[PDB]
Amino acid sequence: MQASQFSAQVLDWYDKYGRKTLPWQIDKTPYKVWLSEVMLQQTQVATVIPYFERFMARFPTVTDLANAPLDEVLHLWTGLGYYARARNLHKAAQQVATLHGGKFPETFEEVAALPGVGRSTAGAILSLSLGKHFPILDGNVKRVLARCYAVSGWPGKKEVENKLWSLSEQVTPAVGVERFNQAMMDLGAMICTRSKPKCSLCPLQNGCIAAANNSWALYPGKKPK
Amino acid sequence: MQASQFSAQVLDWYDKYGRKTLPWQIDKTPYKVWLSEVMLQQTQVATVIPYFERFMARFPTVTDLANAPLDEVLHLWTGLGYYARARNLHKAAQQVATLHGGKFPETFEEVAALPGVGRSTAGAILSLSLGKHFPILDGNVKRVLARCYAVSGWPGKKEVENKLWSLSEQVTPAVGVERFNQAMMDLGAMICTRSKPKCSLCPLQNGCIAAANNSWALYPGKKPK
Ligand code: SF4
Ligand code: SF4
Repeated sequence: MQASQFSAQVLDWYDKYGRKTLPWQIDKTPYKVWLSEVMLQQTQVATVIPYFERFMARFPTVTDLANAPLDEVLHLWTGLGYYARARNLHKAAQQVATLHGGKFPETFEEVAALPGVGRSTAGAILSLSLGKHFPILDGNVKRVLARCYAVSGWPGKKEVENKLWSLSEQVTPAVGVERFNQAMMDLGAMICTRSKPKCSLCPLQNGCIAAANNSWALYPGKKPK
Repeated sequence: MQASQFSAQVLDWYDKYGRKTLPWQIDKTPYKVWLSEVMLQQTQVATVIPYFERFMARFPTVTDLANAPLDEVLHLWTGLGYYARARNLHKAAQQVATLHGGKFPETFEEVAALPGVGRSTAGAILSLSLGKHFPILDGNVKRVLARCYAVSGWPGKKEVENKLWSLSEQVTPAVGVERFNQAMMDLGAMICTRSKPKCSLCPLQNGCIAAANNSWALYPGKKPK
């Protein structure tokens, strides 16, 4: 499957099966996408949705979040777990208020420099909210690409991570990047699941090596020892 | 648990756990709620969402739906199953165009007279879209009320159905009815499930007879024979 076929297939699927009615998909902005990405990274969507809504109501802009006392932020976070995310969230908001005039930055290096934001989260923020042409590589994406392309290694190894980023870059289009990147996360979350993926429901099933060999359990590699 | 406590508990739960970002909860109208109720009645939400979106895009108003050829309606329905719903949908749209000037009716008797719309669907349409004070009684609601109140009988029997409607009427508030009725369906769909309900996550657990006796399997009564 040529990379142009991969993204065409994924975009066609997203058109007919995607949903873009999550609250961080309505009236999308860099702030909303960042907030949602941080919440989602160690929490399931069903649980995040009411927290997202409460945070957007209490903190309509990144400057409101920055000016709030940290204890109020932690209190609103209560129940999401992994509170280093909340502490980095608040620091990042403060850095946006201080360094960027309260306007969430729209260029990659400035986004990636925020506390709590890595390369994938920065490309997610800018691709999903502004259609900028960046690939992503969260756990969902890693599982889809590692299965399709038979990446055996543990992504905790630098060369394996690098191989996965190269594959992501290869399949990520510029045209329709916001749809493609949302679709890849939705696929990884709902279809290409950690256990017993639903390959018959997958738009990649015709080219996926794991599907061909019923070998999804091999990919990605797990932590060796 | 007094009925005023029941609806207070449910409304408090909905406030903190509800989500009102489904596409038929945004910019709600009688048309949108009707369409979604018909689709949902024999189809799971995950499957309905892309169909709802396609129907709203193709048919922004009930008059567009009425003027479309039936074959196009059936073709767009393809995959939802239970196509008598689609045939009644189109007839109902035509009856709205013909009898009600293309304005989806906002009074109970006119709504309930539409093909495909019963007493519960009519109260759902008007309560959810306009805050009118009508109770509902779909399968989700029946399961929550029958468990809470130990209604042993099969709701296919008229007296049992009547008992369930009386209970629904008793707990349904006027203030906050749109939230209460959405919350009761969400509870029945996600928490008070047909199998192994999640009672520890349920706002009624402190007064529910089924929870008290771990006897949810008895309620509602199943079809005798
Ligand atoms: S075909 Fe199966 S293993 Fe391959 S990407 Fe799709 S869901 Fe995953
Ligand atoms: S407590 Fe359990 S059985 Fe009772 S209404 Fe709630 S989920 Fe259903």
